[PDB]
Amino acid sequence: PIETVPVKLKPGMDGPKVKQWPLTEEKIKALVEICTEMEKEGKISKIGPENPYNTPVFAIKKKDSTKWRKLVDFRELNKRTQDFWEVQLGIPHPAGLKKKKSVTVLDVGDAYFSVPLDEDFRKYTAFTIPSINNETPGIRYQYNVLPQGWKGSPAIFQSSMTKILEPFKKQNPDIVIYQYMDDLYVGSDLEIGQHRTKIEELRQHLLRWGLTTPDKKHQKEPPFLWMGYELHPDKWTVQPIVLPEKDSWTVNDIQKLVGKLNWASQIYPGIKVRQLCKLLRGTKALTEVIPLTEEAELELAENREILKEPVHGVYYDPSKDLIAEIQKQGQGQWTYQIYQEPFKNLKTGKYARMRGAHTNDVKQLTEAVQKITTESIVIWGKTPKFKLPIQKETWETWWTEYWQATWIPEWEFVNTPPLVKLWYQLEKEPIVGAETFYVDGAGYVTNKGRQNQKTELQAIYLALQDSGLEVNIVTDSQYALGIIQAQPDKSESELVNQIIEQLIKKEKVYLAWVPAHKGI
Amino acid sequence: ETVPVKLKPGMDGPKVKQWPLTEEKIKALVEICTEMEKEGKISKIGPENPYNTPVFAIKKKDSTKWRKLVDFRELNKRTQDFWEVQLGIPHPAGLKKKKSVTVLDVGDAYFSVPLDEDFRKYTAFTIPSINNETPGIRYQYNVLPQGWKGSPAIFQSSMTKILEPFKKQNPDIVIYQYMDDLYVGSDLEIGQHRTKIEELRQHLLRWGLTTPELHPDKVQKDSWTVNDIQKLVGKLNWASQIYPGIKVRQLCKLLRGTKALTEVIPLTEEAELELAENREILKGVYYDPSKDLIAEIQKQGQGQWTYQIYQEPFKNLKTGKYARMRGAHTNDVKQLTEAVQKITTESIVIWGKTPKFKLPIQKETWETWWTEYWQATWIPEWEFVNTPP
Ligand SMILES: N#Cc1ccc2c(Oc3ccccc3OCCn3ccc(=S)[nH]c3=O)cccc2c1
Repeated sequence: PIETVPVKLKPGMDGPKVKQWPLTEEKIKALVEICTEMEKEGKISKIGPENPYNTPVFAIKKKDSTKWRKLVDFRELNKRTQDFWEVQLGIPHPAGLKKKKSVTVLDVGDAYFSVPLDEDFRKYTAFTIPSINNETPGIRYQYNVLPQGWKGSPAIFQSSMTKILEPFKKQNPDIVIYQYMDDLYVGSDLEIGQHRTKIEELRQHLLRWGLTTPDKKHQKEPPFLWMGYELHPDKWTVQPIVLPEKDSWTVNDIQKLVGKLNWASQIYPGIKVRQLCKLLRGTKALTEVIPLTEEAELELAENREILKEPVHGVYYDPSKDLIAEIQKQGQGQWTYQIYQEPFKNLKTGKYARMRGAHTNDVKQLTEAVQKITTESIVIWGKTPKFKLPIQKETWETWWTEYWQATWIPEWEFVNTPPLVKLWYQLEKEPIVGAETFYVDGAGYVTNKGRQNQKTELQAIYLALQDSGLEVNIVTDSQYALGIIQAQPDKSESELVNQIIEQLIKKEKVYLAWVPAHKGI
Repeated sequence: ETVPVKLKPGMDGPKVKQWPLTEEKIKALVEICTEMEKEGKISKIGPENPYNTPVFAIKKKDSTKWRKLVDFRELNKRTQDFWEVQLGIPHPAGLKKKKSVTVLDVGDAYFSVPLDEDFRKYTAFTIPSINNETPGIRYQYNVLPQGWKGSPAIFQSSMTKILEPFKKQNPDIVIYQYMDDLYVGSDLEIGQHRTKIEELRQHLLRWGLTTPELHPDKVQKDSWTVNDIQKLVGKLNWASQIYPGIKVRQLCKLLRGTKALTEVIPLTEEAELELAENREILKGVYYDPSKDLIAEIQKQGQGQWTYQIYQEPFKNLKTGKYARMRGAHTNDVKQLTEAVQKITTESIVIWGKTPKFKLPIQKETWETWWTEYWQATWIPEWEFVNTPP
């Protein structure tokens, strides 16, 4: 017998009350048959007319087996119920699973009909099975056991299973039991001979506490197909991914394609989806057809080529240290690889650039490092030792000049194309013997005598070409001044592209701000 | 006897989510919490309690033993407005003028006093699991929480009874209790202050009060190039808002027009006198008793961090500068963390409140790296969002 959890309605809300619309004769015959069987087993107990609460029943014949089953809509009952700690919604990532000699999948059977329910709350879960016409008011039933579809069934069953499994985990500490939904995943380092005995002992424990489990013969054998992951004995791979070859492409098709490619990126290295997501920028009808641009077609060709090869990941041995490599890609794509030993990869991924944002490659690298750090914390619990393209001196220059606070875990320098380094290379002091420049948002006034926010950007660009290699400029606008300051090597905007192209060649360019002043 | 604790009218308890933590922190929290439950301070809760409050493990005074900080800010926003109005804590003003002020942690006392049965449920915390292996072990605080404002309010009667003999013996000592901290301030010399603090520690320990040093006495040749005068007039326009007597119109006339950036310009006489008058002008501290103090941290680089505490903008109540102090470790996260702690302690000794912080760092970086370098029980309300300085 399992102790019940105290559950109550939300403060100030009465029990559900809904009326049951009439149903056909075949449906009521099936419903009374199944309900009488359940009452004989004991899940539902008939209650008299004292209870005024009703929750309607809808009879459905599932296409398989041609049998009429019962589905009760508890939506109203779910609304009129105390809040419960949401069950964890993140599936265990296969990368963090430490390899064990034998692993079994024990799927508990009819669990929500085995964990019981609180006596006070049994009253509101009353459903009516109508009689033919109005000869009798009908049959009235209540639920002694946890209903299906109720808000709190997952949390209550999870707590019940945890309490039942706790003493077994205390007695046998080597066995590791993962819980996800109803199933219990059990893994022990023991040989198969003792492991079968231990799994039988777990089954008998759950049977003495009332939870049925599958038999020894019916337990699944490797490989396992779980939430899109194929878990082999010594490798984890995503399920076979078939990219659609449809010539026509709808917004829904592109959404599915991007979702599939993002799911594939976790093991497949080099999957690029940036162009497709740019195709999906704006809202459109799912029937609306967006033609594949040339850039997106190139992206889909390279992605399909990558998906042709099979790639497999490896599980986690805690002794060795995690190592993360970030490899630069075109534009703002950043492919990151996590591997404990070389050429065997635990997980691959991508960091897409901030949509509609132009930033320095070093700042994008910093964001990528932070994303890797948080993902590694969540999955494994330790931050990796990074291996980054950027040179230490470039990082130090940007770190000291930048106004925010940026830190990166222990990292080292890997030599590979491309290498991230600063391009603007601005200085902070005026140059003697160099032309001194004034800009006003496209006119230029000069010591030599030579004579809206984007306009200042245009004006500050015009300053560079005229002056030459060594320049000293002052700008009337802090916006253009900040654009040149930010050292944006992304070159997303066209005007900024022009400015960077002209700036890279120059040997020494220093720019300062002069406020507008009363008088000449 | 349990005292009635009530949330503010029409406010729901905390539901905040928990931040994933490292395996070492999870193991330390698990062992600490298991021992604490065996002692009786925390007890298990099932799924019927939805409320949650984060748990962070910090290492104190670079010692081996881990400690636990429960970020009870969301619960404090609701409960303290009930308890502080109902019970309150007076603030001594002499702590500013005291030559020496010391902080003694007092958290062990709250581990003895019980708590209201109904209010227990709103103090719930979870210890996360790596890779979603198991649902987190959830707990509730049966005994008075450590780090939740209102625990000093509930324990104030006992604290007064426990400090009355010592305060009667020593009239000059000034003692003020923010949450889990006692501020002892003496005008005596520093050695005598050490002796008095030792005497206070012995007194508290003998009365069953277990406990484990900022100095308040100690606000901040060649004619210049044309662009240098431009830099000065830029600072003029910047500081026009801060002080009204500041004036620009005479240094401006020197740089008016197009000039060479390396040109050497002698000052006009009126411009030089105007520079002197501006300096004289440079050379609204009215603290609103009820306001949200906000402190802005500005990274000047080179291991220097300037802060400004102000209630309404352009009326600074205090300005200062903090310099880097560790040559072995240079990370901006740690430097910002120590800046925040020092600013908060100075604010606590000067006025009652702990400021809201506008931090320069970015959101995820702070969220990932604050717990490693935090060394204080209190947790201020920070906005990771920064403004470009
Ligand atoms: N379908 C299904 C399914 C089956 C097992 C799962 C699982 O098993 C473990 C359970 C406990 C510890 C380690 C585990 O896995 C180690 C790694 N591992 C994985 C597979 C094999 S065959 N052998 C092996 O060593 C953990 C999480 C999800 C699971 C889903």
